[PDB]
Amino acid sequence: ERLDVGENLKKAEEKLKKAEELLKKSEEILKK
Amino acid sequence: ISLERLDVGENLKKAEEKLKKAEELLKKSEEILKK
Amino acid sequence: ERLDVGENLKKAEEKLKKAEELLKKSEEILKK
Amino acid sequence: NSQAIDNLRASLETTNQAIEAIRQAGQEMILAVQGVQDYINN
Amino acid sequence: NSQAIDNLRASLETTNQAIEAIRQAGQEMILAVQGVQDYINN
Amino acid sequence: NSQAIDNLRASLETTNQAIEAIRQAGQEMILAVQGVQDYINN
Repeated sequence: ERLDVGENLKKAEEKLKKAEELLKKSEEILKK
Repeated sequence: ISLERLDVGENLKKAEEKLKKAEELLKKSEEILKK
Repeated sequence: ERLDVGENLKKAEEKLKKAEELLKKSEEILKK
Repeated sequence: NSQAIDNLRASLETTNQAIEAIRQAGQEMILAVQGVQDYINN
Repeated sequence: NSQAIDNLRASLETTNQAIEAIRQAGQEMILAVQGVQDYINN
Repeated sequence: NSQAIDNLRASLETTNQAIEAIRQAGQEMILAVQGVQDYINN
C-alpha cells in the first residue's frame, strides 16, 4: 500500500494558513 | 545490498527540543504581557 | 529519474536565513 | 501615547498566537518525516 | 518616552516580517516532503 | 506608563527568543529531509 503522510502534511498546511491570517490581523492592529 | 537502516533521528530530536523550548518561551511571553 | 527536492530545501534555507537577519535587526532596534 | 501602548499589546498578543500555530505546523512536519523514515525502514 | 514606543513598533513590525519568513520556509518543507512521498509511491 | 513600556520590551524580547528556536528547528528539518533524499539516491 501507498506511503501517505497526507494527514500530517494537510494539518501543517492548515496551521500555516491560520498563522498567515493571524499575522495579517497583527500587522492591521499595528497600522491603526 | 543496504548496509545501514535510515536514521535522521538525531536531526528530528534536536527539532523536537527546539519546538518544546519555543513553547515554554511563548508561555513566558504571554505570562509577561498579562502583567 | 533521481529524487531531487533540492529547490524546496534551498528556498527553505534562504527563507530561514532571511528570518535570522530580520531577528537580529529587531533585537538591535530594541537595544537602541 | 497610552493608545499606542494598548495597540502594541493587542498586536503582540495576536503575534504570539501566529507563532504558536507555526510551532504546531513544525510538530506535524516532524511526524510526517518520521512517517517516511519508518515506511522505508519498516 | 515616545522614542521607546516608536522602537517597540519598529521592533514588532520587523519581528512580524521574520515570522512571515519562517512561515514560507514551512510551505517549502511541506512541498519537499510531498515530493519525497510522490517519488517513493510513483 | 514606563512599567507598561518595559513590560512590552520584556514580552517582545521573549517572543524573539521563541521565534529563533522555531527557526533552528526549521534548520534541523532541512537536514532530516536532505538525509532521506540521500538514503534513497544512495
